[PDB]
Amino acid sequence: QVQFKLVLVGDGGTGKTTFVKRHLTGEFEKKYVATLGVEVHPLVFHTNRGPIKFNVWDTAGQEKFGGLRDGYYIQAQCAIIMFDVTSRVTYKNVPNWHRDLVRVCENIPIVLCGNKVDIKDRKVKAKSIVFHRKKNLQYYDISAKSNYNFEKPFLWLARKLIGDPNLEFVAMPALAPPEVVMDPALAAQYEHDLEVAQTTALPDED
Amino acid sequence: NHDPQFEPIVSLPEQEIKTLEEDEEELFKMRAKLFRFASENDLPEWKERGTGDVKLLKHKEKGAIRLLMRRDKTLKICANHYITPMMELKPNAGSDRAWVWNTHADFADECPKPELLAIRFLNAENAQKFKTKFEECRKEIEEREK
Amino acid sequence: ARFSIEGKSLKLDAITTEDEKSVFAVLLEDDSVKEIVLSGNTIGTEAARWLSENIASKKDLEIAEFSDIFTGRVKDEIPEALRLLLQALLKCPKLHTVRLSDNAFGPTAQEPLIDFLSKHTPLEHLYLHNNGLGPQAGAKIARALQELAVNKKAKNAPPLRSIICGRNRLENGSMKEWAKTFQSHRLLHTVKMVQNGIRPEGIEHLLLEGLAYCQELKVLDLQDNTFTHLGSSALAIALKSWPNLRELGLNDCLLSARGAAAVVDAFSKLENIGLQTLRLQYNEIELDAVRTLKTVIDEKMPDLLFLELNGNRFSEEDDVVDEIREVFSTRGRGELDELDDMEE
Ligand SMILES: Nc1nc2c(ncn2[C@@H]2O[C@H](COP(=O)(O)OP(=O)(O)NP(=O)(O)O)[C@@H](O)[C@H]2O)c(=O)[nH]1
Ligand SMILES: [Mg+2]
Repeated sequence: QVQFKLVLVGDGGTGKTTFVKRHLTGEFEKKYVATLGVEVHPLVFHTNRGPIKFNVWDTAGQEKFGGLRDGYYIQAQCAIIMFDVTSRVTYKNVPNWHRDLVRVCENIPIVLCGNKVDIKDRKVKAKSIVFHRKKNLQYYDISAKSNYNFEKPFLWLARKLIGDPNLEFVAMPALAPPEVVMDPALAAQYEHDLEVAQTTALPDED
Repeated sequence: NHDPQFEPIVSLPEQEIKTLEEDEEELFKMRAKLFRFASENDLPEWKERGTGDVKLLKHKEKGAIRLLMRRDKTLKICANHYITPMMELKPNAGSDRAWVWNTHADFADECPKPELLAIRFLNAENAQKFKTKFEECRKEIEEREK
Repeated sequence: ARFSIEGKSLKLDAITTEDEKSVFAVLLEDDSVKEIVLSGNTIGTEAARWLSENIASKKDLEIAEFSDIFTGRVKDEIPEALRLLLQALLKCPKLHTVRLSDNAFGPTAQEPLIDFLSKHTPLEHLYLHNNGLGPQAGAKIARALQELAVNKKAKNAPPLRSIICGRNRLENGSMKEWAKTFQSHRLLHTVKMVQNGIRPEGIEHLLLEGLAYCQELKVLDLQDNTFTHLGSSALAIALKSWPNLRELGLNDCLLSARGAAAVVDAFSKLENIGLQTLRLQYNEIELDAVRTLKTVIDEKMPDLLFLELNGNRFSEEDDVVDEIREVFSTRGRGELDELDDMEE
């Protein structure tokens, strides 16, 4: 069971947390609730070379770049720098995040993500992006909301770390579910909720 | 750049993973979007749980039948539970392509957890093809024990 | 009368040893301190508690720089510590300036904030920049500030002069409430609500229902939001309400070509323009509007010291560029920026 410490970095409100949430739940959180300090979230993926786990360190975007946030970087093995395609300021800050990073990690795989490509009024067009050329980074347009390219970052990183340009995600063992017997005092009050659900409409996004 | 180059951190042998779905069956398979329901939020809401192929499977060595769904691209499981006798598909308010049910133990996270799901299909005609198939699988299972 | 441990990168967990305490020696022997600066360090809860006791004694304190003091602190500590600190500040009668920027707050720490901002009548300059408030807490902060106006009036307190609140994703969601806040403080001089995800309907409301009532406004920066034609027309209608405007920052606002033309047209109708700095980068502004702006600046903006047009939709080589430079040259005062990134 292989493990990789990945540092998730970027300005506030860019989608770092919403991104991680989708990968470990499938949901799309629409409420912005700032992250304090750092929150470590484990994500595993099954590949043709076995299961690998990324311990993602979702960091806070309000903390100034500096030696005070070295603990997050120390012993990292990869990283993701995020910015919002609808905010030029957010983009102008990338160079600062990518620097604070290499200051302690040096040479490690890093992918730059332009999030929110689903929004119409785009400011930072894919053409403009060049930073990845000067800094040897991989770039990706993504949308935690539509899922556009949402799995590329983890896939690219895995290939660089593992060393297989053709590594790919696969199945996932589908173990057998638990028994499920009971019924006595357990029954009844169930249908109470089942209604509270067959009534609440579903977010028509399709 | 065109393609950054790095030295591998680890060396992992080629490997063959089992789906744990070989002693399978596969009565039904169809694209769809699944929904998880609220939680301890107190703000009853439908959170997306995954988009992909739902599948019904009966065991050959036994009679057990279950629902199994995996997300696109990532292939993570987003629903995996047995179909019990006391399980249906009550419709969801409006709509005509959505069913909602209960499960005392979903194992999508390889951790036993009660769940109140809901799955949508492209056409209301597909919702029926799934509903009909689900109904009979539930029937066969009801007969099963005794 | 000045205590500071700026940029010392201290990891302050408790402040109990003889050392540690020495660090704050000056803060202890001098009750005459007028300014306290804690930026560049990480304050834990216990240390916050020790500092609160010692900060409430500073009765002549005028400025408190508490920006960037919680890096590495989790939701387990920040709310507590913040409560202790702001509790001590309420006890300082001369504290007119407070900076709380660059601290991960969000809803999870809105309690202390809401409490403080609604009862500290001495306040005149507020810096709540880059705090991750969000539209929910942002609306609550806005309401807290409305309270402040009422409590200020009941104590003949000085007006609020500055509100620096950007990079908080206030979004469209909290603009009904913010508009109301600006209605409560019509003697504001500086307001900057930069990069908040506010969209057209948002900007439209904020302008016509909010800032438009602040007749004394001097500095206004709404950089990096989204105006488009809707917000642009709102800006055009509002300009005549700020007779003493000196700085107008609209960089990265996607004013749109038609919108920019409308704004330039607005400036054209104003009289006695004392504008000194005009920022219009990346707005899709086209050559035609730039032409008229040049002549409006020549005939009506005699105090203009800075202009910014980089990133727009016109050639760095066009004639107007030289004509503009000519105006500033002839005056011996003026300044255009480097047009090294024109769009299209
Ligand atoms: N439309 C759209 N909004 C998105 C997308 N992904 C994230 N968001 C929105 O962005 C907002 C903030 O996202 P969040 O993950 O909380 O930001 P963060 O990067 O974690 N910020 P912080 O450093 O303060 O913790 C939320 O309102 C979320 O719904 C996207 O692709 N498109
Ligand atoms: Mg976050």
